[PDB]
Amino acid sequence: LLIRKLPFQRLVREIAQDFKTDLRFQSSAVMALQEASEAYLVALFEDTNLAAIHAKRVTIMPKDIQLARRIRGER
Amino acid sequence: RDNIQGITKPAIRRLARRGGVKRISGLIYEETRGVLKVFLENVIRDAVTYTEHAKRKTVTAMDVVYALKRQG
Amino acid sequence: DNIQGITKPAIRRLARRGGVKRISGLIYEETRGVLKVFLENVIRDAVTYTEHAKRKTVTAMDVVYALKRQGRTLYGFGG
Amino acid sequence: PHRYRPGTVALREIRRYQKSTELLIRKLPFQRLVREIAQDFKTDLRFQSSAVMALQEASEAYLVALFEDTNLAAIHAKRVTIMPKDIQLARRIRGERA
Amino acid sequence: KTRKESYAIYVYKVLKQVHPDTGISSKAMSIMNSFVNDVFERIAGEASRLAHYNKRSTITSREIQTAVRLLLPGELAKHAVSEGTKAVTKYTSAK
Amino acid sequence: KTRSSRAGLQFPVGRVHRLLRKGNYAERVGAGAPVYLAAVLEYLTAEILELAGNAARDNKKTRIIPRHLQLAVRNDEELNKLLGRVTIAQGGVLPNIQSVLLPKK
DNA sequence: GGGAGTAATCCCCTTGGCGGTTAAAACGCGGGGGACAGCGCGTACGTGCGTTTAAGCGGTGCTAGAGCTGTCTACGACCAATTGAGCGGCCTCGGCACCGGGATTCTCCA
DNA sequence: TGGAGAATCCCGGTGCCGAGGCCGCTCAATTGGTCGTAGACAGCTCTAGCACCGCTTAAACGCACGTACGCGCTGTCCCCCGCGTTTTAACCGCCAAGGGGATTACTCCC
Repeated sequence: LLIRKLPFQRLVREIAQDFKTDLRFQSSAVMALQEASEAYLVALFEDTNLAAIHAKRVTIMPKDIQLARRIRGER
Repeated sequence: RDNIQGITKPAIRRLARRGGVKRISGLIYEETRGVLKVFLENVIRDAVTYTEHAKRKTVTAMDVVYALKRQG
Repeated sequence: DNIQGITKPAIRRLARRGGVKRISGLIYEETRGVLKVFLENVIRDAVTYTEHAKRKTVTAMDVVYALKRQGRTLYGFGG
Repeated sequence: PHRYRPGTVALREIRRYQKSTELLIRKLPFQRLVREIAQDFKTDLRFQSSAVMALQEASEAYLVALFEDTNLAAIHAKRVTIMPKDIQLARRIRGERA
Repeated sequence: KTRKESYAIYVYKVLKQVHPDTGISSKAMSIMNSFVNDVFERIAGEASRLAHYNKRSTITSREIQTAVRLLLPGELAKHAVSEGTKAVTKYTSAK
Repeated sequence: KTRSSRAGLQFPVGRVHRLLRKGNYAERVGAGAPVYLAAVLEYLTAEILELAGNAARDNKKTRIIPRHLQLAVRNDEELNKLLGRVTIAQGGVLPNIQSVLLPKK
């Protein structure tokens, strides 16, 4: 795994405390969340790399991020 | 509070190098933190309401895989 | 082949509806190719469902099902 | 002789076909095309008219969305014309082509 | 002629309940009918999935509430939940 | 007498209950479930017909055309989120020309 | 004495063809503005090294809450009567498409 | 720069066809009752989730520094747009053969 486990679990408890208080989690659930998030960011970075190579450049830019999300279908 | 700084710059660099990215600009990090926050908001809402249907107080892995199958 | 009936000004009108100003001369062949691929997939699904339903003529409701299976649902034809 | 600068007719045509709603591809060439494709899978199949109209509506919607994505990819590379590599990029980001 | 079931008179009644001085065409009628059928099918399928996941054999109002909260976004989901619970309370409390 | 008037709704409840039993969604079906589903369908119909009526008034017409439904769903954010993957027959597209395409003289 | 095989048909829609004709695709050519290649520069990014910090591993302690079993009671399946909402056929008149003339409003360039 | 000029909105008249009310049937929603079992609720067990502490050491932070390339400018040439003119097939309207599932009569058998 690339992202450290403990800051990721602090992040998921922080982002889930706004939806229901006094919530608990299973360890398999946060492992699945970390795996899904890493797969999502790997696929996103691959698509923004193709967007950057289309623009005759080797360094990726934030405009590549919005191009990949907009052509992908997200908002 | 402000736990989005735990997704650090070298971890983002490893995630970019896994996808084959050679060079990284300095404004990439604040955008990829935002897209990670948006994705986690969209999954954890479905996980919370799947837990709330079962009258439970623990988010199980089955709720997580159901929430991920909702998005595809 | 009847793919040449999808002519140059039709593709031009389709591009001008999308907000495209200037068009290169090699857009048209790739547009015909992707249209043929899309039509082949949809007609394959439609013929599959009208064969499993055991009639000799395919209808509009069958192709509404066909576009529904690809996540491309269409409103306004009895669906 | 009066002659417009090259681009005014383009925006006029863009506004005119963004206001309208009438179908752009003609009816009978699309009918010939759908018969020619459908005779390859199974033989002696017949068509309702509403199925042909539904196929026309689907084709119009898919090609308009594809041209919008192609236009965004063309503007991203500091260009105004659209090229086939923009189309390949647009289909590869959507995931239609492996 | 055979009998065909539609939602045409009901959406016409709702349209006159909302805007009294507006008509509607046949193509728009077909679009609204297909819209109601598709949303009904989606909510019914999601409620069936919630029924199967918790090992239950009955679809109740709680399953429809959870399917509405899953499928609808934003304030529209909250307003639809409020209208549905008001209708259920009015139906149950009636004589 | 009828259950739609008891619920105080306009959409039918018995028809929804029959469509729920016919679809084999579950072995059993509850009592307030078609009431809830009819209320939700009526409410979604209410906003889509509101926005279609406002578009039809703005276009100086007295009848709803598919173009007004297209313009109604593509300017509201939540309805465009809900109907993102759905296409409307005889609808057209929104007027949108990008900023760099304008003749900057 | 009633159920069943065979044929004509009244439609219902589909496919093929035949003539006119007319909008409309197709071909051609000037030329202008945009795609593409090359170069200069200066700043922002990768690499290296000291250094700090917090993740990870282990270990213990405690308890909320998942998970399973028992009992029963309210609630939904289901059947006969029945009757009012909801389907289909019919008729009409107003809203909207369209033609035509006119005033208004972008666009080019001297 | 303002007039020419071509496109575009606006207003009035025509007409035509489908949106929408009305009548009549009919069949599925509603009432009432019976019966079997699905899950509501309590209670018990005991797993695993959370809190806290301490040590170690790889990971990250911050800064110096070289230099690679992103971006702006300039030049070239070429290829697609605007418009005029020629050919062509979509379209409309009609006509006819015919596949096809339900609608009748005509006739036969246990």
